[PDB]
Amino acid sequence: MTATNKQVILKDYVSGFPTESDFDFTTTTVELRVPEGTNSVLVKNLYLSCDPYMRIRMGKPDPSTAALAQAYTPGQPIQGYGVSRIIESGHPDYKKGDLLWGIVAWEEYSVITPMTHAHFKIQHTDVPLSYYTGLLGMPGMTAYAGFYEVCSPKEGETVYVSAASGAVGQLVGQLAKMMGCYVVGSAGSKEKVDLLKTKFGFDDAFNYKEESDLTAALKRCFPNGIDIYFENVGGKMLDAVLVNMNMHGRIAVCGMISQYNLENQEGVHNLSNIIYKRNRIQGFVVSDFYDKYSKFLEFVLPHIREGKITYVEDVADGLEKAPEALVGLFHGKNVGKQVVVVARE
Amino acid sequence: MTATNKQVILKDYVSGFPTESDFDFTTTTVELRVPEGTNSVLVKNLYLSCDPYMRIRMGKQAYTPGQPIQGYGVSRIIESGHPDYKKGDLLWGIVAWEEYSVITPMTHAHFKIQHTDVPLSYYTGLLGMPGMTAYAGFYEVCSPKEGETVYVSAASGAVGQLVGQLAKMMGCYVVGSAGSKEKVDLLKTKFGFDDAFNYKEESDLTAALKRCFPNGIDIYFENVGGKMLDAVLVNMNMHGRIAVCGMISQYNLENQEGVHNLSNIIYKRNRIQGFVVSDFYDKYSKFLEFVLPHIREGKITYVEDVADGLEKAPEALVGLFHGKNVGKQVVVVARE
Ligand SMILES: NC(=O)c1ccc[n+]([C@@H]2O[C@H](COP(=O)([O-])OP(=O)(O)OC[C@H]3O[C@@H](n4cnc5c(N)ncnc54)[C@H](OP(=O)(O)O)[C@@H]3O)[C@@H](O)[C@H]2O)c1
Ligand SMILES: NC(=O)c1ccc[n+]([C@@H]2O[C@H](COP(=O)([O-])OP(=O)(O)OC[C@H]3O[C@@H](n4cnc5c(N)ncnc54)[C@H](OP(=O)(O)O)[C@@H]3O)[C@@H](O)[C@H]2O)c1
Repeated sequence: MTATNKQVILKDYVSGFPTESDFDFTTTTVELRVPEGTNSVLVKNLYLSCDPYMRIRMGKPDPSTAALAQAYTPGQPIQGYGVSRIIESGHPDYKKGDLLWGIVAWEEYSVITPMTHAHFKIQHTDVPLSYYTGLLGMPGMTAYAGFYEVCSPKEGETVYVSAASGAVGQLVGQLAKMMGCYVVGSAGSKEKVDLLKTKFGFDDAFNYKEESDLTAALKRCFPNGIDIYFENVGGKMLDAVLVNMNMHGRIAVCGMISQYNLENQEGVHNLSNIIYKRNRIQGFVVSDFYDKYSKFLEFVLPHIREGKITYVEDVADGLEKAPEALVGLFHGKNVGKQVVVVARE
Repeated sequence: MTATNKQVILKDYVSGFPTESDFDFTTTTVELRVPEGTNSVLVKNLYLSCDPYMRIRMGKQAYTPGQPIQGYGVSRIIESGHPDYKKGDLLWGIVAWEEYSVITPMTHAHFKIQHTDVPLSYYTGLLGMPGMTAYAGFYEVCSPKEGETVYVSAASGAVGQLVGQLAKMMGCYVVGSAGSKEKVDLLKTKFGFDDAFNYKEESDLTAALKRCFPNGIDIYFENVGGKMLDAVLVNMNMHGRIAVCGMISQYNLENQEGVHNLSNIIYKRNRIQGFVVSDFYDKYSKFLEFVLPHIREGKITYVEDVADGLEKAPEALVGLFHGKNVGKQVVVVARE
């Protein structure tokens, strides 16, 4: 049997921002039986993610960026994290009808090899299959091992979270409230800042966009200053944190989404302050910690199921809407994690 | 005895680079008495240190202008009221920039010299507060393994020169930069750094590091900032540490420059950890007992530039920010 397999292709390399135009559409004919090779499986991608790593995987091969996760080949389908179901297998741990999450291409049917810190088993289908592109996935694992491991948190301390009503950020601020920390958020709209103050249980929050003096916002919110900072923004925002940070204060550099879309990268001036304040700027990728994903799930699935972690998503229908759904993420049109549903169950 | 005390004042605060004309000489008369009050000693300042933190203290910590400049130095006790010191033994710590001073010892500001079988100007530098920076910042905050590669900026001087000696003792590959070909030559001649360049001869600073490191940079010891950190962040390796000691590029400025390449920290999984030496003084008696076997042996060396008297001590602190100092800028106030 042959399958009518629609795909989303990248045209060529990005300079600046993404547009629906830097992407294109094709169809192929992938047959519904076995792959022979290494330890190969043909899946059917049901859900897919729009994660921001994808910008500096959409750009021209720089040695800096190409030491994270490589570069997209022009005119071949966009790789990304997303939930998938086995049609036919050539692996032992995966049998016909099993589910996985991992790095699949933006196509309806993918021909992947499973390796251990890339593709992961779904043993738990007691809770949304969509969430393995988020909370029970890689955005949620960033937030576990990132906040607990490199922010090195200790109770009562004051946390700042930027890009806080979105997948990694909304989880950090919850995992922080669960230590009885003072968490303040920052997000782009009022819709976004209201969820921070209600649903996600942060103590205060602002809209950075509607804030003139970058620094003065963080001075009002934190009278006593900041101890932890979960960095999802950069530039203008890190300069604001370094005059507002307390002594032996830590910074976890998760991302820097303001920069990704720039060719001419913004200046961070106030780095002088980390001698004066004995501060720790620490960067990480999730991939280094995917060995403790067994140890993540054992914690989070007790806590979601009991009403201690909350999570919103931004679901769009089909591959057709997946250009649209990766573009306005860089402009912030997503309210929480941007999922794009290729097929449901 | 009732001798005169020549002193170096600060007139008014500094806004840019320090000129010799923001400092002037005045004189008091000190009675070489069993002294003032609280847990006091009267001291004679033998040697003084021209340290680059002093520009931040010339800002609006902070110095009180019309009074002396405070800094580190080696001094002999003249008369005591502290239970530890007696007449004729040796202290290092925060003295004032005069001939004779009345400081009260606080244990981790001021420290007693026992080993006098070493050049004593070395206790302003190698065995002082630049030396404890180079032990603490390299062994703890740079977190080193063997074979791993170190870049040291302002390698010439004080901190930077013991860092690169302690790395090719661990078994690392060490590179350093300096601003003249006298200071670059010193790195291969005296201290035996694997490679070295002149950063002033590089228009091409990101390429300069690509050249010196085929392997990449695992460890940086940051003494400088700005453009040099922007260049080292391109050049880093995976799970690469940067130990932020100083920023002499920035101290000097009423501008204070921007570092554009901090996105590299997610990708190359970097630790930029800033420290203060004062926090590590509990580990001074462990440092002192490690390095003095090796200094005595001739294995750890040091280059100093010495200025003679309080006269040529503005000329010495001004000149530090340009880099007229070939190594550590010490001032001798008194000969033995
Ligand atoms: N370290 C890792 O390995 C790893 C893993 C996953 C994610 N990340 C990183 O962390 C960040 C995002 O978290 P996420 O994946 O959960 O996505 P997300 O937070 O769901 O969505 C991205 C957010 O981007 C914000 N934004 C867009 N342009 C902005 C700008 N110019 N300035 C400030 N904010 C802007 C938007 O907020 P607003 O609407 O609030 O402006 C939007 O909600 C990214 O930088 C990403 O690369 C890193
Ligand atoms: N606990 C701490 O964190 C702590 C403690 C002690 C010292 N420190 C810091 O570390 C530094 C002091 O010792 P050191 O090893 O640097 O040697 P130094 O000999 O005391 O300092 C002078 C050197 O500064 C360099 N320099 C001056 N202006 C510069 C500029 N415009 N751009 C780039 N480089 C410039 C020059 O070298 P070149 O021209 O040869 O490069 C010069 O030889 C200071 O930044 C100081 O504040 C920090």
